[PDB]
Amino acid sequence: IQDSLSSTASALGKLQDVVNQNAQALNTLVKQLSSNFGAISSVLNDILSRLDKVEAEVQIDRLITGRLQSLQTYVTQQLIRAAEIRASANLAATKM
Amino acid sequence: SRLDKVEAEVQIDRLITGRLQSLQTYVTQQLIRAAEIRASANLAATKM
Amino acid sequence: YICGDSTECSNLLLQYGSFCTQLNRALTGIAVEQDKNTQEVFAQVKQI
Amino acid sequence: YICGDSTECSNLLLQYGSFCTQLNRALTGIAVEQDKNTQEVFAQVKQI
Amino acid sequence: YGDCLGDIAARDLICAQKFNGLTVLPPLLTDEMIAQYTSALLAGTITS
Amino acid sequence: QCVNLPAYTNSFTRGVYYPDKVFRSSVLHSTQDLFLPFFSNVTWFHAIRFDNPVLPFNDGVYFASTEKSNIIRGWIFGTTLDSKTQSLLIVNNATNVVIKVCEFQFCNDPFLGVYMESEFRVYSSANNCTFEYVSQPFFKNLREFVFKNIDGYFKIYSKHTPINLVRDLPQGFSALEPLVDLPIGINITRFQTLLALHRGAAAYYVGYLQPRTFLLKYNENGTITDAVDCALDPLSETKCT
Amino acid sequence: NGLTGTGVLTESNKKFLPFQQFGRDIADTTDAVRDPQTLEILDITPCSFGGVSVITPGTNTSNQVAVLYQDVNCTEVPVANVFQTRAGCLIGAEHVNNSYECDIPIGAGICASYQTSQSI
Amino acid sequence: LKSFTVEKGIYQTSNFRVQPTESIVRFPNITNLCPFGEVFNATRFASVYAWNRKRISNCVADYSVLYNSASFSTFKCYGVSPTKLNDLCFTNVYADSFVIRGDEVRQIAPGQTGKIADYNYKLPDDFTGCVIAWNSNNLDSKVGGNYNYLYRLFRKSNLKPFERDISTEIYQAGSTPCNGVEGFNCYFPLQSYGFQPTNGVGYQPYRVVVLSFELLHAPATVCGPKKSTNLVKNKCVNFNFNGLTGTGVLTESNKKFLPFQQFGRDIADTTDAVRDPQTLEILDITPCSFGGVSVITPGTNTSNQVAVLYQDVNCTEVPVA
Amino acid sequence: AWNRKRISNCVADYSVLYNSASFSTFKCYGVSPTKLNDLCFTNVYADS
Ligand SMILES: C=CC1=C(C)/C(=C/c2[nH]c(Cc3[nH]c(/C=C4\NC(=O)C(C)=C4C=C)c(C)c3CCC(=O)O)c(CCC(=O)O)c2C)NC1=O
Ligand SMILES: *[C@@H]1O[C@H](CO)[C@@H](O[C@@H]2O[C@H](CO)[C@@H](O)[C@H](O)[C@H]2NC(C)=O)[C@H](O)[C@H]1NC(C)=O
Ligand SMILES: *[C@@H]1O[C@H](CO)[C@@H](O[C@@H]2O[C@H](CO)[C@@H](O)[C@H](O)[C@H]2NC(C)=O)[C@H](O)[C@H]1NC(C)=O
Ligand SMILES: *[C@@H]1O[C@H](CO)[C@@H](O)[C@H](O)[C@H]1NC(C)=O
Ligand SMILES: *[C@@H]1O[C@H](CO)[C@@H](O)[C@H](O)[C@H]1NC(C)=O
Ligand SMILES: *[C@@H]1O[C@H](CO)[C@@H](O)[C@H](O)[C@H]1NC(C)=O
Ligand SMILES: *[C@@H]1O[C@H](CO)[C@@H](O)[C@H](O)[C@H]1NC(C)=O
Ligand SMILES: *[C@@H]1O[C@H](CO)[C@@H](O)[C@H](O)[C@H]1NC(C)=O
Ligand SMILES: *[C@@H]1O[C@H](CO)[C@@H](O)[C@H](O)[C@H]1NC(C)=O
Ligand SMILES: *[C@@H]1O[C@H](CO)[C@@H](O)[C@H](O)[C@H]1NC(C)=O
Ligand SMILES: *[C@@H]1O[C@H](CO)[C@@H](O)[C@H](O)[C@H]1NC(C)=O
Repeated sequence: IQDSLSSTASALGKLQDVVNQNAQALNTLVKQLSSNFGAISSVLNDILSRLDKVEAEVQIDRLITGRLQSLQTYVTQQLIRAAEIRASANLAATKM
Repeated sequence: SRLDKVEAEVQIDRLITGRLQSLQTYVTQQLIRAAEIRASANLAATKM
Repeated sequence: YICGDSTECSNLLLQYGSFCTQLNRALTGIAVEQDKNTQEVFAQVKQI
Repeated sequence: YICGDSTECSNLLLQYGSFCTQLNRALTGIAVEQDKNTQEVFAQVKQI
Repeated sequence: YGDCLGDIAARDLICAQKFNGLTVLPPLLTDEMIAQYTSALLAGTITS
Repeated sequence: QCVNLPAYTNSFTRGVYYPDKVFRSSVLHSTQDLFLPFFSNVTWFHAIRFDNPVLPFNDGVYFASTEKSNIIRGWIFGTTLDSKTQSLLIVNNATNVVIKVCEFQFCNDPFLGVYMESEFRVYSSANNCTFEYVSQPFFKNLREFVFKNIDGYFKIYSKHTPINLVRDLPQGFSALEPLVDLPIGINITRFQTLLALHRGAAAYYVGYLQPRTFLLKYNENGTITDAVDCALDPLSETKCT
Repeated sequence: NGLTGTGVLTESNKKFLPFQQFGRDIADTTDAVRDPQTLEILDITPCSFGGVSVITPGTNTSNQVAVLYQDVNCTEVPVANVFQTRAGCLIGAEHVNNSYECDIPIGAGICASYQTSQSI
Repeated sequence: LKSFTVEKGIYQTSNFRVQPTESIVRFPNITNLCPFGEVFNATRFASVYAWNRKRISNCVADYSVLYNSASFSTFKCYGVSPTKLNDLCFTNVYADSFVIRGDEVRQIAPGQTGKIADYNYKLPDDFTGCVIAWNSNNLDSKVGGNYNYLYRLFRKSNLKPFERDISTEIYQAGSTPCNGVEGFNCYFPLQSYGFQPTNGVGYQPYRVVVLSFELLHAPATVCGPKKSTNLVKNKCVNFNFNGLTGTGVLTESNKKFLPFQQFGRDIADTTDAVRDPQTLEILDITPCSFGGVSVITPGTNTSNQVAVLYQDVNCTEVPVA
Repeated sequence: AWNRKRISNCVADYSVLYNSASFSTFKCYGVSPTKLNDLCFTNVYADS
């Protein structure tokens, strides 16, 4: 074992994936901020500087809905992963 | 075929949002069913 | 995350209710469950 | 599924980001998990 | 796409699903291999 | 006055230009625009073998030129190339660059004579000039140009590099830059090149752009270093996905 | 008659009533149409069909790939060694008579590998 | 928690604020006035089939001087609210001028059709800019009829956006060719406006000017009457850079922009670096809010004392209390 | 007592109206004007 653990790092892959996805999701949630969601621009400052009070609301509401949908999807996936990890932890505790 | 370029976008965006919501609901339900089947398969493997 | 300053966006966010509160509650529950799992797995003996 | 040709719809779909990629990733994960479950349940003996 | 456009008068929903991008993938292990695995398990548990 | 007087090549990953005027670094970006396809079928002409035929202008033209003593001098764009319709002329007459939009009556075989610059047998007459611009007076080279015509505006992108090889198009990455945007607002369907007749030793290549999705990798400093075409082959499709 | 679409047209056994002009599926997509001149009934079918999978080793190793077209024959073409597996048509990989452990799962009892003149 | 009582534990709160408490304005120091006189007071306006185009640069767009002696019967703007026009910078400024019939004034708009929209002058669907039109009955019309203004009646296709055609070939309507002479099913495509002082309001001449500009994506030379302010560094301020409003901390940057570049963007499209319009230097912009806050308290039924935990920060660097 | 008329079996080519007609008010609901050249109308009624 003393050298098998030194042979390769793939033996701990089941752990590594747990980290990877936890980053894989987060870096996704950032880049979805670049989506236009049908608005004239993806930056709130551009809308606030180009449009007046009555015309900016229509675009800002749609941007808010899109970002809220992204957050909801992220939270749901996190909940499912949490359930899976809870099952794995229960199995590990029983084995211990 | 009935609307021009500037008037079709408003309807197409809403259609896209609706279809995307349907796809998201289907994927979430499939994930839940997959978790349940995974638990059942683990039980079957332990029994075997 | 949704607004990033721009007080107009923060004001317009108020009409959407307590979605952010629900998200924060779910995340806090997950965070508590993680520590609970760790303590359950490892803290099983009273004497060091 | 969302568009079905009609290049205007495909172009308008680009502003919505990588939702389709996430859906495909989840479906692929489920598909891999199914085969993993089958192999775990049945492939337990090395000699036929 | 040689029997999906044929005399089927939209009685089968398989073509309805396929024309919208919905696809069903084959499992890795065919039933002829699960049968062999079960036969090996039965032989092992009977003889040894 | 006026007077009367194929080879194929691969596009070695050439045809990439800056899509817009922002600064990005170490970020891979996807763009949907008119680009020259990777490993395309670019046509090759010589002036050493001396031709300058009328070539169609479908949706945008990539024009490369390998030369030593400035054989290429300019281009003529139009739909009929006579006095009946407006036409655009870009010329470099060894002391100034001239861009004009006039109902030129072009000669059948336009050329610029070099003995210095002694002949201007380009057009028989010029009139109705609604736009004119002139600048201030003033194998070893390769010059690449990209011409696009979008909603009346005419966009020209340019790049230049020293190349010493003999015949083919050199293989290597090249990112063109936005040079000129002109509000000509005319109809362009055919174009012809201008050669400097000496009383040549150069070659050039012409290719057509097509709508494509390109994935560009930005360097740590402000430049692009690599590009991927999402329709070249299935591996590129997987890379884009 | 103002309806824009794309697809394959065939003759149909459907019989429209005199006041009917278009036929629709469950998804509201047009399925049959009466010709404005020849008064005949024509079925319209979509063109896109058949998933595509790319099989490759690590790009750090080699650039060779294989293409798997699903739910189609190889004989019917629209496809571009050739192997007809139960999962579809595989192009770019040769078939061997031996059996080994699975390396890259393809399906229906078929797997793929990269082996040495190296090839898939 | 939306309750008046709090149980024992730990709770999360909003992010730390870091108020800027300062406003900074940076604009190019342009001192000249825009061509308002020799454009709006042009004695002769080009005809619709040969509409005139002009380029504007290096001027201050202060329209407040137009109230004294100008009155416009039609004014519209697409892509920007009029009230913001005083606090913006325009990269490319183009002006199109022509004269048309009154009832055709409504034809100059995106997505429109008709005679003028299809055969004479067309606008893109994604057009951004403004359209101005005013009556000129007492200037363009004359007794006996003015016939110096022409338009196109016949064409073989529809014009592309911002397309100009001045060909005067004999239009052919029938199968027989028109050999450069008038005849049956052979016409001259051009016609003349019959402007007269006694004509109806729909038949009176109207002068139309269309302004085209692009915003917040390229370096600009035409800006509003806003006045600049001294630069502040290593501080959180509100800034207005060439019409772009934002808030953050400004520092010097090692980034080197290309001459045609003006703004730098991150993955989330947020502005990261900007070139100063006056000192031509590169400045990095960073957000101010940073650091989560947690409140630790026992049951409110027991005591009112609380503790505050600021995450991912030192105590020595302060912003802590 | 507004007048009503029915129209059928004709080609709606309005390009002949530019020579001697000028309308001070024109509007359309349900269809963009630019598509009017590439459409077919089932029931055509005119009120004057
Ligand atoms: C067609 C007219 C024409 C165009 C549209 C154009 C662009 C152009 N060519 C050059 C350098 C420069 N430019 C040229 C000439 C050329 N490159 C050519 O495509 C041609 C035709 C010549 C003239 C024969 C030479 C011989 C050199 C000397 C080395 C070098 O390429 O940098 C510049 C940088 C000088 C500055 O920043 O003020 C530019 C903007 N140049 C032109 O003459
Ligand atoms: C190259 O092109 C320019 C532009 O036509 C020429 O400049 C003109 O030269 C004539 C005298 O020969 C002057 O009368 C004009 O005023 C010049 N035009 C402008 C706008 O200044 C130039 O002469 C040409 N050079 C050669 C060698 O042909
Ligand atoms: C720009 O020029 C081209 C070349 O003449 C025009 O294309 C022709 O237009 C006429 C009129 O409809 C047709 O009869 C020809 O069949 C077209 N020829 C080709 C090769 O397309 C084109 O119409 C012009 N663009 C515009 C907006 O008028
Ligand atoms: C380019 O076009 C010619 C047409 O005959 C064809 O033979 C050739 O294969 C094409 N590709 C290349 C690289 O020449
Ligand atoms: C164009 O040239 C002709 C002939 O010189 C002349 O009649 C006409 O006024 C000129 N301008 C336009 C816009 O046609
Ligand atoms: C990037 O640009 C700078 C500017 O000179 C240069 O020094 C450097 O070599 C370039 N490449 C890298 C990897 O820094
Ligand atoms: C015209 O339409 C009628 C349908 O009543 C059809 O019978 C006839 O064949 C058509 N003629 C041509 C030339 O298309
Ligand atoms: C290919 O077509 C033949 C002819 O019907 C058929 O026998 C065969 O099943 C098809 N291939 C597959 C994999 O089904
Ligand atoms: C146009 O001319 C009149 C009188 O010369 C003058 O009062 C007016 O200010 C001018 N309009 C503009 C915009 O300068
Ligand atoms: C005005 O702008 C120029 C930039 O060309 C700059 O050099 C100069 O310092 C500025 N002057 C003032 C008073 O801001
Ligand atoms: C506080 O700043 C000092 C100086 O670098 C550093 O040693 C220390 O790590 C910082 N505090 C924490 C908790 O990191």
